[PDB]
Amino acid sequence: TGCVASFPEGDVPPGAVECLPGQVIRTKVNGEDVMLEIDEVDPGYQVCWFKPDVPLPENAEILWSYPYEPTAALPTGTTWEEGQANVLIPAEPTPEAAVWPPTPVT
Amino acid sequence: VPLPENAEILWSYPYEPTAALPTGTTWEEGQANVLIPAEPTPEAAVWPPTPVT
Repeated sequence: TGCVASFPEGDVPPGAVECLPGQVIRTKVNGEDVMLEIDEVDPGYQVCWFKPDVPLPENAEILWSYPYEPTAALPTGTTWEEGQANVLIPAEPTPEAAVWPPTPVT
Repeated sequence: VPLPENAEILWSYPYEPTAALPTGTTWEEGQANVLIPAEPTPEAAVWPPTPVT
């Protein structure tokens, strides 16, 4: 529920749950149950989970948000659109197949 | 809380979690019949004037 937002460093809004580097977050992203581990938040900035009860501060950027579904038993989670989050799949370049040298025969 | 079937919402509130001073409701014309008391002011009590010929 709520939203996760990036805002400049300093005083934390009362009610917001800080999400520091090393923080693990169980969520649902595009129907996929996932764990998000925070790694290398940028300097001069910090990230916090803002429940709907908590007002956001100024100069905040909502990285991702959740819908209002209080009656729902199985929540839907989020929907990271193209451009909202840059997910990188590892390239995994299959190197050249190791070939044994054939000896020549005249 | 999910509502049951065959339920009629008499009045509802908006979603305002960040709000400190809530707005409450807005009973539209036809949503609620409020009756003001009529308070019919009866006839002013007049004292009988006696006649004088």
